[PDB]
Amino acid sequence: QVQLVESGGGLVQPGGSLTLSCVASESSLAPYRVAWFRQAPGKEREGVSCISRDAHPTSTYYTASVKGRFTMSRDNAKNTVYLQMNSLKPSDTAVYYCATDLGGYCSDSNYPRAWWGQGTQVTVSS
Amino acid sequence: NITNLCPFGEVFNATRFASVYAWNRKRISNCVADYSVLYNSASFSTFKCYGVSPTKLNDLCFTNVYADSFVIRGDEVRQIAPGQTGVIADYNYKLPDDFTGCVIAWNSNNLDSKVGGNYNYLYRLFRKSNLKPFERDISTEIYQAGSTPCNGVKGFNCYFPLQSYGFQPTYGVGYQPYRVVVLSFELLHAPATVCGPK
Amino acid sequence: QVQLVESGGGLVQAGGSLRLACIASGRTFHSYVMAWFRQAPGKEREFVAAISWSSTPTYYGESVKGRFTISRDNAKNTVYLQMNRLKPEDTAVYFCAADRGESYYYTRPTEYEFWGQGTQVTVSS
Ligand SMILES: *[C@@H]1O[C@H](CO)[C@@H](O)[C@H](O)[C@H]1NC(C)=O
Repeated sequence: QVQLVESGGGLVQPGGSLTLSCVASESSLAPYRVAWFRQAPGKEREGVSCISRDAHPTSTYYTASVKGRFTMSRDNAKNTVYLQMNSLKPSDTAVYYCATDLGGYCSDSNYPRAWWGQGTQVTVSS
Repeated sequence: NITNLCPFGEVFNATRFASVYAWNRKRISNCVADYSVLYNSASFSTFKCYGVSPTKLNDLCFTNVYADSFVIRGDEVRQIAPGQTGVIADYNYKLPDDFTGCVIAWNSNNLDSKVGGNYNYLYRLFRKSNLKPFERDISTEIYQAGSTPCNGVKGFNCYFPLQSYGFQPTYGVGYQPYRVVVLSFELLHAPATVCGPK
Repeated sequence: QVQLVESGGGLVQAGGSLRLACIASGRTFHSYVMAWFRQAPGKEREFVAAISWSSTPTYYGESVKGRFTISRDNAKNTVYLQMNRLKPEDTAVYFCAADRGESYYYTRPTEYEFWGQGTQVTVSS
């Protein structure tokens, strides 16, 4: 019954930045882990980043390809999580989805996968 | 004279340490506690005491002592302190807000990591509520993370509650295994049972 | 949690005295071990002094023993560093630090959770 709307996607040149927003409605995100995923057409869904209820760097996880470039964060007052994307590559092109579930904590291996937004397209090119 | 020395060797030098979710407790009582055995050690990553100075450990008496021990990863050792949150403090091992005692840790990468990963060490990733201080939960019930019932079986949004650290020797220092010893000191309305050397 | 605000630093002549103060705010002050560290250009944070909850024990870096005095006012949420007979070698950024725990390894920066921004002390000749 929590509902998620990703926004902020669009056309960006290689090396540029973008901030995705995942805004939740109907429930508070505050007690729960939230994750960013991405899917390019033909290739299956993969995790980008996961933030836990304590919003501590040690319980926040990133996939190998984005480590050092992307920053996930949450503002519980706005019921919103962000993906700050810097140094964007062509290989970052995809639809970006946020997801949550009833878990308090991310692991490197286990991200939330119960409730999903419709997603936002990110295109890195000319 | 009989000087029953508290068996700190059996705690610090144990060949096997517990998974944090199944954390081990050893009662220390009716014995002389000689901490001078630790003085010339330098590879402990942390050695902090709460309500007592490390400098006075051989000069104090307690009504009871517990030695709790387990393995976690390096960047979780900060959660073994009063007033912490995170997956370990919330779901695995909880110190009281007013903790009296000491927390000692050391990197155990050499003994506890394996090429391919050590899957013997587990922690609880999912729980419906936070542990009370010194509470232990060794239950293995499947956790409902979604809207659909699990019926005691793994599946979509239905997770085994314990997860492995998979410790590998080339893990970042923050993901390497650390052995932890927590010494709990009681000062109840009862005779002292543990004193430093005369 | 705890915020730390240093003051009382600045410019002083070789042989002179300063008194640093750090006000700790947001949690019961007598629950915290308070410390001073100092960092010279291109150097690591070096231990200066620490003081346990009750005001005892106190600890000092070998290079400031008999010259510097750490004290705390548990009613003012303040820790002090009295610095006498200052030398050029004492020039550095001085940091207030705090932790709920008292460390056996009290000289280790990694044993203190909370850190002020630091204040410059410059001892001219
Ligand atoms: C662990 O064993 C070593 C010798 O192997 C010993 O010197 C040390 O005191 C022991 N640790 C404790 C806490 O007794």
